[PDB]
Amino acid sequence: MDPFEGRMTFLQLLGKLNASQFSQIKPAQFAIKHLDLEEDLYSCIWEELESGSFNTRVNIMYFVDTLCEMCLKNGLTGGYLNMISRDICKLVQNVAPIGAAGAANAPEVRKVLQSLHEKKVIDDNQYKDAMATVEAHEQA
Repeated sequence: MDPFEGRMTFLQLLGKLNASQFSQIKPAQFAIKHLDLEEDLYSCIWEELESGSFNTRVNIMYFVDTLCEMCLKNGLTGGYLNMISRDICKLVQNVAPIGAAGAANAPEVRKVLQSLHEKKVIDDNQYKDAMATVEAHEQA
């Protein structure tokens, strides 16, 4: 499968996401099956974040959690895991920005951050930084 078909199919799968973990499984399996396209596919995730509603952004945050869990179940250590770890505070800024959406999404982003932290995708400093971002954006 070439990068273009990979992106096209993955974007369609991302369109299926909802709050349920059940909806996040198939896009996660695809992303992993085509790890060779990780850069393309990771950019698909950010494309959907940038143009998505706050509801869509939150569901992508859940998907990111599901993706990381499945990566770990597959015995992977880098790839998506390193990209998500590096970008964790950016992810928080997108899903829970300054203003009222930060308050509306704070508990849901906290749940994901705790999950990523417990599974050692993010370290203590990152978790502390990301949690402080959520608090700042909940309060203002």
